[PDB]
Amino acid sequence: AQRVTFRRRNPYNTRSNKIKVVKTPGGILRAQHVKKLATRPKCGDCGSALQGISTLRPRQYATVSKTHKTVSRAYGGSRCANCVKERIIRAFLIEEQKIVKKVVKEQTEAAK
Amino acid sequence: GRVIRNQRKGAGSIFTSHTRLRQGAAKLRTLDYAERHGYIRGIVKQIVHDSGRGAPLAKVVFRDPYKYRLREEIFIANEGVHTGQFIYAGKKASLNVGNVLPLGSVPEGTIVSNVEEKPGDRGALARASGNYVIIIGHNPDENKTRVRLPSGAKKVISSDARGVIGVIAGGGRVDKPLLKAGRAFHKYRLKRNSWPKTRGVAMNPVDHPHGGGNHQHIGKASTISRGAVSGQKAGLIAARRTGLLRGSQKTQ
Amino acid sequence: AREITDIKQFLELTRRADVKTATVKINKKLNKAGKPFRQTKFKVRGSSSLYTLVINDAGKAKKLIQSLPPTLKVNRL
Amino acid sequence: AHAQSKREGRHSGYGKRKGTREARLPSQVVWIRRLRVLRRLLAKYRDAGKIDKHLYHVLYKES
Amino acid sequence: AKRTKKVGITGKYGVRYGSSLRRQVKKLEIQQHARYDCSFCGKKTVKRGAAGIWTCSCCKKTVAGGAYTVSTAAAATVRSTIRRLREMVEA
RNA sequence: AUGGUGAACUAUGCCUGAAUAGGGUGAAGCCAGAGGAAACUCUGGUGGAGGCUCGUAGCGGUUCUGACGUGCAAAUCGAUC
RNA sequence: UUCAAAUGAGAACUUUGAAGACUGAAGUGGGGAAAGGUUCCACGUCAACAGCAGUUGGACGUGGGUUAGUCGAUCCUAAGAGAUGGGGAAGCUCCGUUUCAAAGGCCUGAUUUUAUGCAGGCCACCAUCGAAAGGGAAUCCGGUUAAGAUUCCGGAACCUGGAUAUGGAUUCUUCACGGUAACGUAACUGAAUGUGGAGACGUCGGCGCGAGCCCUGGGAGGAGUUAUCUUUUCUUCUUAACAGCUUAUCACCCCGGAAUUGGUUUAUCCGGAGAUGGGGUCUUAUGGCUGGAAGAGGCCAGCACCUUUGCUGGCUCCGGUGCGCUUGUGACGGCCCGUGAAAAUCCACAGGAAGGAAUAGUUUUCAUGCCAGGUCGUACUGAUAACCGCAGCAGGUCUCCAAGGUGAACAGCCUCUAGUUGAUAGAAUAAUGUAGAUAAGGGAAGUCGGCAAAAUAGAUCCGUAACUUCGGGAUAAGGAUUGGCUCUAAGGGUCGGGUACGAUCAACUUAGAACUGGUACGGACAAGGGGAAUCUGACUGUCUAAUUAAAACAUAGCAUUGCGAUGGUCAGAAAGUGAUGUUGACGCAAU
Ligand SMILES: [Mg+2]
Ligand SMILES: [Mg+2]
Ligand SMILES: [Mg+2]
Ligand SMILES: [Mg+2]
Ligand SMILES: [Mg+2]
Ligand SMILES: [Mg+2]
Ligand SMILES: [Mg+2]
Ligand SMILES: [Mg+2]
Ligand SMILES: [Mg+2]
Ligand SMILES: [Mg+2]
Ligand SMILES: [Mg+2]
Ligand SMILES: [Mg+2]
Ligand SMILES: [Mg+2]
Ligand SMILES: [Mg+2]
Ligand SMILES: [Mg+2]
Ligand SMILES: [Mg+2]
Ligand SMILES: [Mg+2]
Ligand SMILES: [Mg+2]
Ligand SMILES: [Mg+2]
Ligand SMILES: [Mg+2]
Ligand SMILES: [Mg+2]
Ligand SMILES: [Mg+2]
Ligand SMILES: [Mg+2]
Ligand SMILES: [Mg+2]
Ligand SMILES: [Mg+2]
Ligand SMILES: [Mg+2]
Ligand SMILES: [Mg+2]
Ligand SMILES: [Mg+2]
Ligand SMILES: [Mg+2]
Ligand SMILES: [Mg+2]
Ligand SMILES: [Mg+2]
Ligand SMILES: [Mg+2]
Ligand SMILES: [Mg+2]
Ligand SMILES: [Mg+2]
Ligand SMILES: [Mg+2]
Ligand SMILES: [Mg+2]
Ligand SMILES: [Mg+2]
Ligand SMILES: [Mg+2]
Ligand SMILES: [Mg+2]
Ligand SMILES: [Mg+2]
Ligand SMILES: [Mg+2]
Ligand SMILES: [Mg+2]
Ligand SMILES: [Mg+2]
Ligand SMILES: [Mg+2]
Ligand SMILES: [Mg+2]
Ligand SMILES: [Mg+2]
Ligand SMILES: [Mg+2]
Ligand SMILES: [Mg+2]
Ligand SMILES: [Mg+2]
Ligand SMILES: [Mg+2]
Ligand SMILES: [Mg+2]
Ligand SMILES: [Mg+2]
Ligand SMILES: [Mg+2]
Ligand SMILES: [Mg+2]
Ligand SMILES: [Mg+2]
Ligand SMILES: [Mg+2]
Ligand SMILES: [Mg+2]
Ligand SMILES: [Mg+2]
Ligand SMILES: [Mg+2]
Ligand SMILES: [Mg+2]
Ligand SMILES: [Mg+2]
Ligand SMILES: [Mg+2]
Ligand SMILES: [Mg+2]
Ligand SMILES: [Mg+2]
Ligand SMILES: [Mg+2]
Ligand SMILES: [Mg+2]
Ligand SMILES: [Mg+2]
Ligand SMILES: [Mg+2]
Ligand SMILES: [Mg+2]
Ligand SMILES: [Mg+2]
Ligand SMILES: [Mg+2]
Ligand SMILES: [Mg+2]
Ligand SMILES: [Mg+2]
Ligand SMILES: [Mg+2]
Ligand SMILES: [Mg+2]
Ligand SMILES: [Mg+2]
Ligand SMILES: [Mg+2]
Ligand SMILES: [Mg+2]
Ligand SMILES: [Mg+2]
Ligand SMILES: [Mg+2]
Ligand SMILES: [Mg+2]
Ligand SMILES: [Mg+2]
Ligand SMILES: [Mg+2]
Ligand SMILES: [Mg+2]
Ligand SMILES: [Mg+2]
Ligand SMILES: [Mg+2]
Ligand SMILES: [Mg+2]
Ligand SMILES: [Mg+2]
Ligand SMILES: [Mg+2]
Ligand SMILES: [Mg+2]
Ligand SMILES: [Mg+2]
Ligand SMILES: [Mg+2]
Ligand SMILES: [Mg+2]
Ligand SMILES: [Mg+2]
Ligand SMILES: [Mg+2]
Ligand SMILES: [Mg+2]
Ligand SMILES: [Mg+2]
Ligand SMILES: [Mg+2]
Ligand SMILES: [Zn+2]
Repeated sequence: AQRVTFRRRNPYNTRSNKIKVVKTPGGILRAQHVKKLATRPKCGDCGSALQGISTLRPRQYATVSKTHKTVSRAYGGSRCANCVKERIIRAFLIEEQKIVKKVVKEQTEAAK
Repeated sequence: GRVIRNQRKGAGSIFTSHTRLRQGAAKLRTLDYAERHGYIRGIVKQIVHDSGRGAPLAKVVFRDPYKYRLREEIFIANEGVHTGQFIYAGKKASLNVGNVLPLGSVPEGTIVSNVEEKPGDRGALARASGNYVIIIGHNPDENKTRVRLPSGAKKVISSDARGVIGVIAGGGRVDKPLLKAGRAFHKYRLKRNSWPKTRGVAMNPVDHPHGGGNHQHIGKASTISRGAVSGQKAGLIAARRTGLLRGSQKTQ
Repeated sequence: AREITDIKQFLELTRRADVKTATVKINKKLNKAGKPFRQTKFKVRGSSSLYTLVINDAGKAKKLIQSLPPTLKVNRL
Repeated sequence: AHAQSKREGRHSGYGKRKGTREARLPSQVVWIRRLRVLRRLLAKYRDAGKIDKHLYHVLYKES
Repeated sequence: AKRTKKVGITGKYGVRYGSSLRRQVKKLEIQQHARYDCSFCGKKTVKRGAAGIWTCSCCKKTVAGGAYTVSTAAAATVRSTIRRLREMVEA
């Protein structure tokens, strides 16, 4: 039976005006307003929520120690490990085949 | 009598186009040093729906020859291009679906899209879902090249004028019936305010050359002269023939 | 806002510069399944948080209270 | 009182019914109960060793 | 248990719009909802979403294609033809 | 005729928000089964499609050519829809 | 609507008590947005006003009242609006908004005349206004007023800015270690520049979990009923922000190498691009335990006395259940010629300019500590009397919260909490009315016309034609059945079983069978008339506000026309002007 009013002056059901019913020490029901939910940061390469990283609404990230904003490998909070596995491999292999192209096409210039 | 519908469209009040959601203008790369002496690589990073367009756009990003940074162009995706694909743009680029080359650099019968009318105008011909142009010959001295646009019109342009190899994606979009009023409704909801359409013949005379009469009827020939005047030109403007097109069309 | 269990740490709080006042609460409480026992919560009002240390052992409790700084303004009950 | 006579089976004849058999209790609900239960019998039975994975796997898809 | 004799997915439209339009829709509908083979990873996990956009469930490559089918007859001949034309230019 | 004031009503577009008891129907996809020399045909489930449907709130305003017709009201009230 | 008291010259109408009803949580309840502007509250008080009255009032007189670092504004951008170099215009002014412009400010270095000149390099982003429902730094519980309260009081937090020391951490291997890994943590330098993320996004379906509500067992209290019956009926048993630890579907890692293919959702997806299995990593929605915090609040009892008003004791405990209800959120799935904003702002990473220790340095993204947080709104109404309709007008006017039974149900009907009981009154019951019902026998003979009215109706079962675009037509049509009470049978969960069964706890569905009554039983409420044809528009949709809803308009579908940009169609007095156009013939424009 105990019903309940908004607390701020805005009477409409907007995404910024979500409510939660709550039972106080007075033994009554009271509304509480509810901040929009935070979403998980995402990998810059592949796009999944990157693990190991806290999830807060954006400005709340400046009230939190830097460990909540990284893991400890190269490109910590930025890209997602598997994505960095790929980055390393390809980097290596390509820099390698650069050496291959150089010496192959070099020999062209000596027998043609 | 009153100003008729087709003259009102021109003040663009409720007739400007609904635009809030669009991706950006589709455009070739600026015709710079790279693209006109050699070629430059990019990667499509996304191919994506554009509100009220029929054909998907491809976001393709490139390095900046003159600054450390990325620069992202917005292309119209040619059928078959894909995320992760490499895109080559330049005079000395190779003939593959997705690359952008000057119509001078490609053999006759080449099939390209989003082609420029003048070099550098960053693409103007064949952009719509399915369309393309075909090179039907070159003429080296005074470097012009000749194409056939989707309309059937043959036209010649600079051989320096760029275009992108292949056809535009999303084809066939128009073989499927709209089926109900609602799907045209949503269709125009994301273009402009041009739907539905009252027949002038259902209006009163104040409203339209066709309006009024005790039965609905056009009352005079509906083929209007070129030299007609605003408020006059409704119906078949400048029509050189009329009636059901019996017999094969196709430009001779 | 803080609870505390290291009875050593606790003491060091109460001798911090910012700590002017304190308070000792006593509750009746019952043990395990059967009988009761005298719970005592030691609260130190720090500048930005209220530290409270619970001593279930009423024994530990007494000879704790006589450790309390002779200068701290303790609130009894 | 009444609730008792209900779960004693009373007051439930055709003359007391007003919503369709569906609305009173959804067909789907009936099914999902049943299907989940067969599904869950199979799991333990497999896990106990009472039945081998191959048999289970057929019973699964028969279920 | 065969549910419908011939309308198939087109049964949502009931009696409306007239058989022949429903016929024509049913075709492209079937075309457009279907699951396709992925050129790159090999699994048949390409589904549509907005016309001419075809994406892979796992492996996640997106290709531009026809409004209602991955590859379009024209696109394909055009692929064949560029192929041929390219061949001349280094041969 | 000349010069001015209106889109607080309403018409239409655009931007940003919010709203819609409970039922009936049972579309694709999927699973198991049956028949048949074959081609192929059937059955029971599962699922939950639609400018679908019964019907509130909503929005509308069909008939009574009902009330009222110096009104509650310069357009309302009731039933029915 | 009624009785009585109180008050007052005066009481159908004020106040209080009693009784009778009502609204029935889709409210006549509890709040707000627009709009009003003091109507709020108190004291006084009736000349006018409240179409009877008046001692009452939203009236009249005199006063009191609206407290913020956290609630809004303020900041940001949206459609759009609009200055500026310019270009038109006789001119009022019109066009353009980054446009044909020499369009500007930051980090510190340089100073030890001295205060800010120049020495590097960047950055070229080019006004501004535009949301009290969009984006967005941060506050809660208890108490308190005649009238304010997330604003005051108490207590306990948190954000931003500014100051900064103390402790810790780090360093002789200078800029931390640990883990095979996913990743861990109390910390663990980082300029220009670049990049990535968050902000940030449709809709509907079922399935999973949360919260509050609903139902309910034991116990401890108070209340009601008790001729008789009821271990009964009703009611209290509560826990905020914030903080520590813990907590998760998803995802990811290591071991491993799969056909007899396995795993698996209600919904058929997944695996040699590494499944099933076993082990681990992660997000902290959400929940749990503790701190906040029992000292609060709730419920009682026992003393006290004109008094402020106390004072003293207790108890405030342990459980259960689910296709419940509302809302929240997840992993999925359907749909699209529809694919469902922006900017401010915050963080991260790549980079390595630079700076920095052993006789002692570097560190404020770890803890603790210090100072500060302006300006305006804040009362009340939000409507059958505080707004708009000349008015206290049966009209109109955006929204949130939402109990019990019956029942499919937010329906109707009855009830709890709250709130009303307002609306001139008395006596009679003629005609004629308005609104609500009934009628023998006949049954549309009435009438332009079955207008009005009557009939039908739920659910379960059975049965169902022409014709068809095979989807329908269809609840076609036509039928039986239905209460009460007493039984029967089927449908589940959870545990231990060497490497067949046992035991217990908790649910209304469905079908069968007895008995039973003035043959009644969807018992009120609720709730389709059906059929055969002609005309006509395919359909859903649209309009003449206030005499026309239709066959009129629209629509998909069909067909015709114009146009490749130096363009088609259209705007403008003109123009370095404008719509289509973030466009390009699968397009735009016109029939
Ligand atoms: Mg409020
Ligand atoms: Mg971390
Ligand atoms: Mg963490
Ligand atoms: Mg525009
Ligand atoms: Mg329109
Ligand atoms: Mg028309
Ligand atoms: Mg037309
Ligand atoms: Mg007309
Ligand atoms: Mg005319
Ligand atoms: Mg004419
Ligand atoms: Mg005419
Ligand atoms: Mg005609
Ligand atoms: Mg079903
Ligand atoms: Mg279920
Ligand atoms: Mg189970
Ligand atoms: Mg299977
Ligand atoms: Mg308006
Ligand atoms: Mg919503
Ligand atoms: Mg519904
Ligand atoms: Mg029904
Ligand atoms: Mg429905
Ligand atoms: Mg066989
Ligand atoms: Mg449905
Ligand atoms: Mg409908
Ligand atoms: Mg309907
Ligand atoms: Mg109904
Ligand atoms: Mg209505
Ligand atoms: Mg309507
Ligand atoms: Mg009418
Ligand atoms: Mg009416
Ligand atoms: Mg009348
Ligand atoms: Mg009269
Ligand atoms: Mg109705
Ligand atoms: Mg009275
Ligand atoms: Mg009632
Ligand atoms: Mg109701
Ligand atoms: Mg009232
Ligand atoms: Mg109020
Ligand atoms: Mg007012
Ligand atoms: Mg008052
Ligand atoms: Mg008087
Ligand atoms: Mg008055
Ligand atoms: Mg009077
Ligand atoms: Mg008087
Ligand atoms: Mg006054
Ligand atoms: Mg005053
Ligand atoms: Mg705020
Ligand atoms: Mg300000
Ligand atoms: Mg201007
Ligand atoms: Mg502003
Ligand atoms: Mg705002
Ligand atoms: Mg806002
Ligand atoms: Mg309070
Ligand atoms: Mg006060
Ligand atoms: Mg108040
Ligand atoms: Mg305070
Ligand atoms: Mg304090
Ligand atoms: Mg600070
Ligand atoms: Mg360490
Ligand atoms: Mg950025
Ligand atoms: Mg982003
Ligand atoms: Mg938004
Ligand atoms: Mg209760
Ligand atoms: Mg909070
Ligand atoms: Mg595991
Ligand atoms: Mg391990
Ligand atoms: Mg809701
Ligand atoms: Mg999407
Ligand atoms: Mg981040
Ligand atoms: Mg240097
Ligand atoms: Mg700090
Ligand atoms: Mg200032
Ligand atoms: Mg208020
Ligand atoms: Mg009022
Ligand atoms: Mg006036
Ligand atoms: Mg009124
Ligand atoms: Mg009230
Ligand atoms: Mg009256
Ligand atoms: Mg009378
Ligand atoms: Mg009769
Ligand atoms: Mg008869
Ligand atoms: Mg007759
Ligand atoms: Mg007859
Ligand atoms: Mg007659
Ligand atoms: Mg007639
Ligand atoms: Mg006649
Ligand atoms: Mg009738
Ligand atoms: Mg009768
Ligand atoms: Mg029929
Ligand atoms: Mg019976
Ligand atoms: Mg049983
Ligand atoms: Mg019609
Ligand atoms: Mg209609
Ligand atoms: Mg009319
Ligand atoms: Mg008129
Ligand atoms: Mg109508
Ligand atoms: Mg036709
Ligand atoms: Mg000029
Ligand atoms: Zn793939």
